[PDB]
Amino acid sequence: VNSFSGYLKLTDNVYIKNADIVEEAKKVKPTVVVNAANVYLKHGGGVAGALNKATNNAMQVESDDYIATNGPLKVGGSCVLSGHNLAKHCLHVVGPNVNKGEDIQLLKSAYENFNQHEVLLAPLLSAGIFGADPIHSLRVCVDTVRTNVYLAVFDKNLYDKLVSSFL
Ligand SMILES: C[C@H]1CCC(=O)N1Nc1ncnc2[nH]c3cc(F)ccc3c12
Ligand SMILES: [Cl-]
Repeated sequence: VNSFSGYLKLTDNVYIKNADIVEEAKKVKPTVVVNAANVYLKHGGGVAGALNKATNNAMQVESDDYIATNGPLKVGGSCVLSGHNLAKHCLHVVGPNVNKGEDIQLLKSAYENFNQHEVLLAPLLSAGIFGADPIHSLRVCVDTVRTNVYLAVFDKNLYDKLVSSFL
């Protein structure tokens, strides 16, 4: 048992809710919140801008030190950093950005990072400003992640479409 509340169960291990991931994280304080990161950990907008804003820019300060030491992430890759006031840890995962021409095939590799964590609160990778089809992202999530994932979908119209079209 865990404290995630109000989720619809899609599969044995995937759950979904119409929610603002920032407010969800602040309420639950999960072990892991997933950020929709880019390879530079520049948290300017979308989910990343919102998570970073909620940390009062502490996420960005930590991220800049990470990049200065390690260089950029790979598309499809991830790193574990602090969750600050939102979670114990933040798993920064880079899904392909279709608006940059990145290979959508890398979305499966991106979701594989979730399997290193038993339970996660996460957005749909490559959705939103990353330009992929969220219906597709949900399908890849369900067919790739084997650990327990609680998906937060900000947009109510999208949430309803994702549920109603789910196979
Ligand atoms: C990933 C895409 C897929 C459909 C959707 O709603 N997306 N975004 C979110 N998903 C969950 N929580 C969020 N909080 C946010 C705060 C922001 F400033 C901007 C975006 C989000 C957001
Ligand atoms: Cl977004």
